[PDB]
Amino acid sequence: MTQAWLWIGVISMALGSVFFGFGAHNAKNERWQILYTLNFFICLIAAGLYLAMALGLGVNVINGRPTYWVRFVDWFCSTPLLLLDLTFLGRTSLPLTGSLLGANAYMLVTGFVATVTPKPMSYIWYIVSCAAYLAIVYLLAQPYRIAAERKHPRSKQAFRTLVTVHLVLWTLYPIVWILSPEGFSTFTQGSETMFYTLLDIASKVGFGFLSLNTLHTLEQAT
Amino acid sequence: MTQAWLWIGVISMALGSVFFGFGAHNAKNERWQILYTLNFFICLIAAGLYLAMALGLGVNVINGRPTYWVRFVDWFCSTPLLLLDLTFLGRTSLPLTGSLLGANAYMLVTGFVATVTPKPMSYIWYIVSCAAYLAIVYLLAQPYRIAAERKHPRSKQAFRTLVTVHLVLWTLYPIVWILSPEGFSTFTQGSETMFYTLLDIASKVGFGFLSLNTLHTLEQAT
Amino acid sequence: MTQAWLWIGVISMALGSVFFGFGAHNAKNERWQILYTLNFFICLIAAGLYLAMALGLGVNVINGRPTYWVRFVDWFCSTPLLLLDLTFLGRTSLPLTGSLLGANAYMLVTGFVATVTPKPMSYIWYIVSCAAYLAIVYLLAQPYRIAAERKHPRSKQAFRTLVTVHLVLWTLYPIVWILSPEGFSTFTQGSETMFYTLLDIASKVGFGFLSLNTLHTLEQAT
Ligand SMILES: *C/C=C(C)/C=C/C=C(C)/C=C/C1=C(C)CCCC1(C)C
Ligand SMILES: *C/C=C(C)/C=C/C=C(C)/C=C/C1=C(C)CCCC1(C)C
Ligand SMILES: *C/C=C(C)/C=C/C=C(C)/C=C/C1=C(C)CCCC1(C)C
Ligand SMILES: CCCCCCCCO[C@@H]1O[C@H](CO)[C@@H](O)[C@H](O)[C@H]1O
Ligand SMILES: CCCCCCCCO[C@@H]1O[C@H](CO)[C@@H](O)[C@H](O)[C@H]1O
Ligand SMILES: CCCCCCCCO[C@@H]1O[C@H](CO)[C@@H](O)[C@H](O)[C@H]1O
Repeated sequence: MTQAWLWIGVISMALGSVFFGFGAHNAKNERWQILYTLNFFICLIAAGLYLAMALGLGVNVINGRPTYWVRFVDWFCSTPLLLLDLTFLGRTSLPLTGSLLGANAYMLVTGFVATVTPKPMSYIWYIVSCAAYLAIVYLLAQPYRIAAERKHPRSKQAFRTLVTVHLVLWTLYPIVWILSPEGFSTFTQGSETMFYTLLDIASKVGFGFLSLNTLHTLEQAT
Repeated sequence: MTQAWLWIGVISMALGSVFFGFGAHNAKNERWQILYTLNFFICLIAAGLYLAMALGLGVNVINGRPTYWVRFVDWFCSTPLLLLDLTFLGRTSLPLTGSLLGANAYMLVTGFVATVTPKPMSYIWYIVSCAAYLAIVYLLAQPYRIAAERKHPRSKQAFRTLVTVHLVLWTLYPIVWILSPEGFSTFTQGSETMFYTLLDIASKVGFGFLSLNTLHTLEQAT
Repeated sequence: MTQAWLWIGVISMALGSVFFGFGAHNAKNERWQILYTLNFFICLIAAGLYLAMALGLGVNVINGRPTYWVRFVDWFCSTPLLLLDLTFLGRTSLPLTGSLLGANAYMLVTGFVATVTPKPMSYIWYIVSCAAYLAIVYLLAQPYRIAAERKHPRSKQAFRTLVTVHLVLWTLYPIVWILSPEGFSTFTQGSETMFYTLLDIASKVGFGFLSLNTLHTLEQAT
């Protein structure tokens, strides 16, 4: 169960890395090159991480439960790249882009603290990390989306789709966590491993696909 | 004593974060947005750090003394943001800005090594970190200030005030350290906790105030 | 043996830091300032690292062998600066520069995992890190060199020399590793310490010299 989905994550993220790799090598202009290059490293960072977890690295029993703490070094490096996708397609302001990366790092560090601390101390840091996530939710739903649509007037549904898909996918991460043994213990590690694996595929490979087709939409409108 | 000042640091840095938060949301132009956004994350990074120390996280007895090593992850992330304040208002050269951030990181890493090593080994790394600090002192007192005044001819006292306040506040940090149990043991942890707390408020909330009024001075001169 | 070469590395990297330090202070224009500043921090990062290893810090027996794991925090911070040298002289595209730094960090993290893991698990992460290095080899031998020569038409041998010297020097690092106790145990720690020390001098002090004379060549061609 756990080992199966770890290897599935390796192969899918590897397969993803090859796809974005060749797109970067055969890139149209520089904007396509940047977009293929970002998504490539998002998947390669994920592919090596799942390689480490599949080989039993980065997992240690904490509070009496096998915990893959190394997932947080994946996300700390890959999730800012995923947000750069949004700000790159959107041509976002420097202070608003910095706020998204800063808020993301805050959410992940405090999430790590919640992950490695026992109950009920972890519940405090869970609320701190969710509050940081709800801040990103506002930043993407209001100032980021509004600024991006004004800069891309005849392609507004694209940025509405971008924000929504990112929001619905990322919202499941704190739901899996609080339902995992980290919270109410509704399911065990095997189900937790499959959830994160398929989420990661959706939010990296899947969202990588959505960003490429978004650049196409913004460019076919010119 | 120690717990009181830890919570005071939480509340003040939280109160600071709200102030810079609303200024960023209601920002004048982009330069005010960047300045409010920087100082917001400086305080939010500090607010979560004091939240962790107040909850007993990030403190471990080393060399026979309770040591808040996690203070160094605060400073490593927040102090470069404080220096960006100076370089942003100053419109500093890229190589001089990089030198300030590079020298700052050097000072903090070697300071961490001095913090977590026993005497007299720590004294070596203290001298290494102070030497890096004296390098920043030169960079801010001579090339940074000179370049900034030339770019802002009718607002030279502002940059003189900026450099001086930053220098006098940051100079107290190595003084508290060497007087703390890390050095001559002139005072205990409770006094050490109050010093760093009020220093952090001065150098983050206080210096955040000074940077906003500096941008106002530079802009009212146009 | 080990202690002698550690102190030699301290003094040489210190002597290097002074040379690039004064060149930065007396810099011609900003491009010379950036180049002197980069190489200065490359050597200063190396000088403090060798200071820590010479003082016995950052070395711990793993898998039954004294391992200087702290070498990897040197390289993780200094090697991207060395690659910036190449991209700065070359005026490289943003996506190609990001790919070089991303691939470099990948190689070093997975190399660290190979360093701190036992055999034969380490052999997997060695192959993963070498594959990342061979990717950088392609990036520097084909797209980086081609793009740089087009931007500098009458100075093509300079970029051929830059890429070659970087490639031949960096290729020896995985050779020393696999021949060290980390691999076939062909030599002991003393010889391993001398190799890395003289490699670091070549790839930081030596390559710093080559980059300055390269900027001179590119500029005397104008
Ligand atoms: C590719 C990996 C991705 C997109 C990871 C995203 C992770 C999150 C959105 C984390 C969410 C969490 C919270 C907001 C609550 C605390 C627990 C976390 C860290 C799972
Ligand atoms: C908001 C936090 C700030 C502004 C922290 C500043 C910290 C320093 C200036 C550190 C100074 C130190 C030395 C220069 C000597 C070694 C001990 C240190 C790290 C306290
Ligand atoms: C100044 C330090 C430098 C230039 C270090 C360079 C290090 C490498 C090129 C590392 C190479 C390695 C491999 C590619 C295989 C795995 C073992 C390593 C990390 C030594
Ligand atoms: C993860 C390491 C990078 C952190 C700093 C990112 C700086 C981003 O900078 C911003 O990027 C946007 C597109 O990404 C552009 O639209 C903005 O003009 C630019 O200012
Ligand atoms: C902490 C992560 C950021 C590190 C890299 C900072 C790069 C700064 O870059 C510099 O910024 C200055 C203002 O800040 C500008 O005046 C300069 O033109 C710009 O080159
Ligand atoms: C190690 C911290 C910095 C990582 C981000 C580096 C961003 C580099 O950015 C690139 O730099 C090149 C020269 O270096 C320039 O030729 C490119 O125009 C520029 O886009």
